[PDB]
Amino acid sequence: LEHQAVRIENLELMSQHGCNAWKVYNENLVHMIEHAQKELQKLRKHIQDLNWQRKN
Amino acid sequence: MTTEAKRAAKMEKKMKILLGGYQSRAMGLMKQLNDLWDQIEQAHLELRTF
Amino acid sequence: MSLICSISNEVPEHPCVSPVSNHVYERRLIEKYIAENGTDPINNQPLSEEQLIDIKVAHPIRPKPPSATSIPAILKALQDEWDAVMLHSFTLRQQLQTTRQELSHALYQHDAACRVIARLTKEVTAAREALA
Amino acid sequence: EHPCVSPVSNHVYERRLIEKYIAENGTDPINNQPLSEEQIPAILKALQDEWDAVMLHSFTLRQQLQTTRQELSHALYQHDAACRVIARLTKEVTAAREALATL
Amino acid sequence: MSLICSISNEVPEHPCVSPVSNHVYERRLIEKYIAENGTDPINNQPLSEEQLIDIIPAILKALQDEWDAVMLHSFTLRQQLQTTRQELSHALYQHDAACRVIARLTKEVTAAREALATL
Amino acid sequence: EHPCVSPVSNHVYERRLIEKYIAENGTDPINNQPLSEEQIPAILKALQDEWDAVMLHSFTLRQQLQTTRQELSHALYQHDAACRVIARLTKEVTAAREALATL
Repeated sequence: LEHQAVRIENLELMSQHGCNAWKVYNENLVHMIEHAQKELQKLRKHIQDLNWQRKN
Repeated sequence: MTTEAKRAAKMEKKMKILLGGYQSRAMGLMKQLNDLWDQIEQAHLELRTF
Repeated sequence: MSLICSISNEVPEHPCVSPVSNHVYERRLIEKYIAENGTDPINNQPLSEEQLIDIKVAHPIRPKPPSATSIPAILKALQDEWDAVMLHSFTLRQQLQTTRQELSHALYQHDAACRVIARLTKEVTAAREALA
Repeated sequence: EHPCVSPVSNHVYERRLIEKYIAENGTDPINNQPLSEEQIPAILKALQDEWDAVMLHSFTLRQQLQTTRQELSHALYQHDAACRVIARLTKEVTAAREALATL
Repeated sequence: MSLICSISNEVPEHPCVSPVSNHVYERRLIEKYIAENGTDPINNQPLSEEQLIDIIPAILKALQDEWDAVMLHSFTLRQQLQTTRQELSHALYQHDAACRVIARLTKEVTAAREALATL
Repeated sequence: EHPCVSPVSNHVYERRLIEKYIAENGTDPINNQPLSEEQIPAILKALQDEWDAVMLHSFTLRQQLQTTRQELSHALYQHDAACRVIARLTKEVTAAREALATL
């Protein structure tokens, strides 16, 4: 019963704040992807710059 | 407890609809993130060779 | 950066920087490493817990998801994640064991290639001597 | 971009900005100490916090229970006395009635 | 030596001592307590964190049972708190009734004394 | 006998021993700054430390794999570079034998 009490207590917070927190967290994943894509685009450019050094 | 269990299920399933949209985005983001880390890893591997 | 520890490849709970490599680390892990090894982990240079620089940035870290979770369900989900981690770590064992075989077979063929190159170099030189 | 942390404010900085501030001020932007120019787990934490909140709850309940129980404890010994007064008064009212019954 | 944290009433992993009460607290709990309360739990005097001077499945089944063991105590502490409140509400109820019966009888004693004074 | 904590050294001392040192000195026994006489989670921590050991070992495997996978891929590209060398040499031999046929 107390497990249900603690559970129902959690659901109260999760309904209001969890909606916003999901949106904030999903943004944070995008920010990880944006940083990763920037590093990828840095890296892919650098590899192709190296290839132009190789080719020349 | 059985009244609370029915309450807890109904409250969650309302919420599981609402948060489930954000959940579906999270699965897409995480799947992409591992793929992009594989792309970063493979490129940095390949750069070492070149 | 939204930090990741260099040991775990994952976001630290108690973060610290080694000045000996500028990498980010989860402090209780690398302090355990320091005690067991006495070095920086990334480049094997010497390190101490004293040299570690603390971080106090708060955590945005988020449940995954909260809607499933309860104390019995957390322990159920934690066990599954525990099994997934042990599967992951044993996969690394398997992967490392696999990379042993493929590297070794590759190395033989490249070594044997040198012996061919050597023979062909002789062949070419004899053919040039013939041209003379 | 660049990996650097102030070891006295324990805060995360981008090397362009912190070196700019240190060059002018000689000091940290977050506590103004000196700094030199060169210088599963989510589940376990949550479950720890589950334990944590219940212990704080447990103390609060202990505090509230004991507060009420102290006041209650005094009343119990007095409760038996309360019945005695009414018993005594029932005898006294009887005695007064019998004096009135006499005449 | 072994210690007990004064919030948990259980052995601290990482203990800190409030000089405002001379007694031992488990740091993560008390700082979180201070975050809402700002006060010493023992006596409600004001307190701040800096003052606090610092000092497989069978395992999870065992952990689960001990987790359940806390919850056994949790219902018990809630129910005893309700029971002591239910006792207190009743005990005041009977005390207030006892006052009203004795007021009724004091009125009886007053009337009877006046009636005997009439004689 | 009676645990008391020194705010300077953050250590827990036995009352009889720490009082004697204060009585003569008035100072901390470790480092002599001013001091006076008046001044389940274990299960989780154990499980945490088991998780700790898993990570550190797994990282060691990560570190050694990435080194060897580089070395593998390098050796593969070396092998592939050799193929280009043999490709050059095959044509060069063929042209030189053709040249000798011209006399």
